[PDB]
Amino acid sequence: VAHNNVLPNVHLHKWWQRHVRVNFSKNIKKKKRRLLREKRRKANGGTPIEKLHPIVHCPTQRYNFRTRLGKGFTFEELKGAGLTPRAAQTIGICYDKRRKNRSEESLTKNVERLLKYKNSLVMIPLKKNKAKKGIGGIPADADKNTIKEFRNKKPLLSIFK
Amino acid sequence: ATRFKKNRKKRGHVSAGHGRVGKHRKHPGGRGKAGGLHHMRINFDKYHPGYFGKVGMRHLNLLKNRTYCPTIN
Amino acid sequence: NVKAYELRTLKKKELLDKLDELKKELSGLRISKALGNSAKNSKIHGVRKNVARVLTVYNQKRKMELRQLYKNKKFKPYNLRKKLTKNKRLQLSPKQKAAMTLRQKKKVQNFPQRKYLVV
Amino acid sequence: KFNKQKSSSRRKMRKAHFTAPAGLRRKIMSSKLSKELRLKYKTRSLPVRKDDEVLICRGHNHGREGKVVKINRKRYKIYVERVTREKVNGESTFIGIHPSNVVLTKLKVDKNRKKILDRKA
Amino acid sequence: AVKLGAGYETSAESWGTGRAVARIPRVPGGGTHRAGQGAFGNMCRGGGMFNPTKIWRRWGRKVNLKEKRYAVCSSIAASGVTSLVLARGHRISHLKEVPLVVSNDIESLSKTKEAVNFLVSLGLKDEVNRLVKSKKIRAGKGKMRNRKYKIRNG
RNA sequence: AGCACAGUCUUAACGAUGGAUGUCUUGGUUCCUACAGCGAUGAAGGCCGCAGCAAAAUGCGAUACGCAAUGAAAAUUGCAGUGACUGAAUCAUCAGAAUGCUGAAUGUAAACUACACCAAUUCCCUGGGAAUAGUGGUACUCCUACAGAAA
RNA sequence: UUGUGUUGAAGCGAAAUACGUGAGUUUUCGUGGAACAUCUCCCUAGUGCAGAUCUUGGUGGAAGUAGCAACUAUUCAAAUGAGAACUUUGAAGACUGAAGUGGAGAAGGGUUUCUUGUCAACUGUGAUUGAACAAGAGUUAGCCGCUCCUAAGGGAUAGCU
RNA sequence: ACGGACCAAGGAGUCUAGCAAAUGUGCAAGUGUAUAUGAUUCUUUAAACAUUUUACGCAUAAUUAAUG
RNA sequence: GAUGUUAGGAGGGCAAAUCCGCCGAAUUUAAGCAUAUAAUUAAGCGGAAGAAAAGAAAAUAACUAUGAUUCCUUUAGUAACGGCGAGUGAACAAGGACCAGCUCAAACGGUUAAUCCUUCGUUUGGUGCAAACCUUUCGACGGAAUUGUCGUUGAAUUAUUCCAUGAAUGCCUUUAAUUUGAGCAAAGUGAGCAGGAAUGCUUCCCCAUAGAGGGUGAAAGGCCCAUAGUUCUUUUUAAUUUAUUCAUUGGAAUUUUUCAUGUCGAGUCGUGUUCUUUGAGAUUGGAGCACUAAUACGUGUGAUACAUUUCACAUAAAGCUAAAUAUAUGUAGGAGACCGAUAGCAAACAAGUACCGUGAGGGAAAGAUGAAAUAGUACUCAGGAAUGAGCAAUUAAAUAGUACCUGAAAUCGUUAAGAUGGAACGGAUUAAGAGAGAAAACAAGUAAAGAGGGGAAU
Repeated sequence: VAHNNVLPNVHLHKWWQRHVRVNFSKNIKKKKRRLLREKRRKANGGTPIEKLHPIVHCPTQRYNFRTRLGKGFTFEELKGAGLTPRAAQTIGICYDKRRKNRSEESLTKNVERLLKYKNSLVMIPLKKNKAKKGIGGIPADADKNTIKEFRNKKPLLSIFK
Repeated sequence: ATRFKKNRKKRGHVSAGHGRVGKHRKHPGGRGKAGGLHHMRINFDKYHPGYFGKVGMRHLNLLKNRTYCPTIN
Repeated sequence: NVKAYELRTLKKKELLDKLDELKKELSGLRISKALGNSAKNSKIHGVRKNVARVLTVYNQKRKMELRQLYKNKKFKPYNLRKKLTKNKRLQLSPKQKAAMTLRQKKKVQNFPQRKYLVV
Repeated sequence: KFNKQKSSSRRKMRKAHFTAPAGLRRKIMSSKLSKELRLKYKTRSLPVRKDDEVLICRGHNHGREGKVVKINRKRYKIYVERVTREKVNGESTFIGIHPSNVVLTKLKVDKNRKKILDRKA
Repeated sequence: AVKLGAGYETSAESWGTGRAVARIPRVPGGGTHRAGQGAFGNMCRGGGMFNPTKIWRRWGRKVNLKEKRYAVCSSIAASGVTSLVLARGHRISHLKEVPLVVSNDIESLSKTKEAVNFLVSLGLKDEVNRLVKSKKIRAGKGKMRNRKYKIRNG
């Protein structure tokens, strides 16, 4: 070494040319993922591909004040919303068995989120004009007229955010 | 950018600006931080005083999130 | 020169003896070629192709009747049965792959993924 | 131009042109139709056949007419009955003429040509 | 980039101390012209270039968003002044004003003939002529790299 | 019709030798995209053959530079020859048929076209009528089932 | 951006009352036969050679030089042929001297074998010759061998690692 | 003293990472929109454009082995 | 257990770029070198897929807490390791892509293996020309299995509410997307110049949702293929059409009221020691050996070895699982500020070819006539022939003649001029010769006649 430079620290003492990789296809992959998600949301025919996730609090004192999307509503939250986990996972609601509600604030906030999602739901009959009032907390099946008039209206994707 | 390089202006100068006597050899002083405390000691002591040795006690796993604390006056 | 469709209707006798006489005349042509004579050498190609056509029709007829004989019986010879890729042959059938137990079957019939909309 | 599945590469498509099989060559060797029978068959171009009356409008023989006598797809050439020339040794051979340099003036129609003009209709 | 091991796919041997030949590596064996010839090295025929080009060259650049927006705004402003357009090379001596704007019904015209007619009627007949007559095959070996023509910008 | 000394060196013009330069490029290289196992139903690889005249490469397998079928569809030609007035000449496709000896190679062997054992075998007609020394099978390990022997 | 090209581009050879201090630039004539610049400004790099016992290719003086030296030795006449010291025939003088340039085989070679042509190259001189080139042809087994047996030994099975 | 018989063509401080200095540029106690998303952009376009009112880096505060 | 050419089956080998196990260096750096580094790399052995592997916590955290795995941005060249030298070096949180959960074991079911397989048959219908394929449940037989298949996820009891059932009658439309293969597809072969030949130059017309490329005797939007666009055809896949009666056969979710706090993976975990591995440090994982557990109040983690103990988290020693991810391989497409025949792959070509080595292996050189050889040199003369020459001949051209585009230098020949006493060349200055040369190196203007070109003026 010479002059007044930082002492060198470069970790290039192994065969690194075999490990170099450069992403020429970053935006190409962007396009491919966009196309795939567009194709599946066309395939499922109206129902959004997004699933409802709970609002949870980030751990550690660094991110104490911040909330984000957790994975899965708890059993207590699903019960407060009035539905079983097995039924909830069939209508785009994520459920996890690991989280627990240590605070009434989190419990009620996620329950009210679930209730808002349930009220926003409109259910398509399983058997083509054989509407039934549903089980496991699934809302009653919408009928032909409301389904027709709601199918041509923009979906509320802000609830998932 | 390659036409602005300094080597271009030494195109016909034999030694390429690296000296006719000392020449440009391959690591004539060692590799990396080789000579600290032995023959690069003057450089190390003149520009990086407290480099050698260790001070203080170990913190085995840190978890910086515990002590993260931005300040405002 | 002979075409395949005309002799597709022949019996196996009239096919085999036609092949035999075609082979005999091809042998005569080859003998003439071996001798100094070369005038008729250009007919060898046509005779060979006619032999190939007759053999093709005869073999296709034999294969068809063998398949008719082994119709069903669920134990055809290996050459008669499917000649898929070996990995494809050893793969589990779609029915076996989609087979599900009673418990999960009744679970999925009772709680199927269902279509819905959002306001 | 807009179809990205089709290459515009010079080397790629001149390789295609110079190694095209005879089936593609028969279409590559098409020629313009004259005004009158262009009106008659309401089409613009047609691959040349062995017995078509043609008028060459390009090259040293740019005024001659004649019934074509042979089509050589290997050399991408056609030959018309009276456009012969003498060789050094002294016998006559037909002058190779590219189909793009001629215009059809009379076609020989057959059972298989009638169907392609019908498909064009 | 060149092939990764180009020029270095031979047997390395430089037996050249006392052979009265240069100490460059030589390919081994016999019975062929290649035997005993100078092996890999930028100065040897078929020996691999000095610093082989690599795909991890800095192909792209990250440009500050503020600088990009500044450049776009400045380009619009420059297009707004008559002298600058003339200097760039557009034949605009006959148009009325250089920040020229046209009715929204230009967005609806669909025929190239009427687009050209509108361009001419605006007073850009010279510009169209320059564009159409600039078309010509470029010099150099770029035209065997799918870069045959070179057009002027209108 | 005669005149230049010879050699050596220099210059110019025209040539010889050589294959640089320029211009071409059915090639390479790199990136992106997509699909992705082949094999005892005998793979990859290797030999040996196959064309009228035929060495290589390419293609093919005793139906052997190609059969059948499907689409196009009149040429293919060095000679000879072959083609309709479109299963025919030639392309393309390629699903049917066929695919020599080997090779994991697997009856025993192997610088052998060497040597076994068990079924004789194959074809034609709708029980007969022929022709064939030809054709199949026989490795080792393991699984399921079966068989009669054993303590 | 704005230009030159079949009324001849690039390149190349010789040059110029040419310009520059200079690297160079620009022109003329000849050749060439299809591309070529951009100095308006900028971007980019595998960007500038006298050397590296440099790499590849080509070519010199040495030089019509060294040399074409083992194996005792050739001669006369004729034939063929465009052409004969070294192809053939006859005559002569000689050699090898059964421990042989004599006959049979093995290893190795693989068509060199035979006949008919034939001479571009090769046959370090010539060559009409030839183991060269070209077209055809030629290898016949119950008894000669392999094949069988076992040897020094090799591979494999059972196990065991 | 070593290399160079001759000629042609090829022939050697480059690329990446990381740091700093210098200078140009933008913004400024902030600066850089990372990965990713959207969008009647999809030859070019693998680039351009954009980012529902505490992501992260560096800077904005230092010092101490350290509880701080 | 054996043995079976008993019936039906499987494994073996090739191929590897990405992927999974094992085994395992040294060059190198430390300016020496031994720990360290190179490197948990190369070489070696084995094993899979279109991805693989990992994966549904004996996990983090310490917070207001998160919630399978993988990958990207970052954490972070940080905590840490290290002759604390050279060097090495993670994890959690945070932001994103993607998003998916499950089943064995154990429990419970004996007024009844409620299971599974083989073989032989029966029909319920459908697309195929055919070949063949998808559905079909009534069995019978022979076995396997209580040394344990299957059902339930504690078991009953109410209430609602859902899901699977059969028969008969009718209904199979319409659109948008996506994806194969096919067609159709504008406008000059107008003058004139020159040329062997326009696609060139002038000039007169046009088409363009087509001015991408290629071919065509020279540079073509209008000559040809194709291109823009568009129409049919193939795959599936959304929304949209229609369902109506009659019946009993089970199953599921939640909610009422009780019984009972069940099960939860053993030479395994763990500990000691040894070796290796790791950033893991009184040991991170792995392995060998020795010892060898507890039973959910248990036992594992909480990054410093202990004892007593709180707290939090998780529930090891069994198993499956798509996506986001990777792809110096093969195949097929598309591109480039890449190379342009000593370059680019070794190979633009008959290239892993010729050729070399006993073998493992090593491994080249070599592209270009011309628009057209359907113009590849006819004829004559001289020669044995090769060749040469021509008054002869193709071509625009043969000094384009097959080694054929161009055709440099080295080296050599011919002709001319010059120099020439043991180097040659050279610098500087002139002189003599010999080639070239008029753009400053004289004559603007004026008058006449001859050939032309323009501009203004009605």
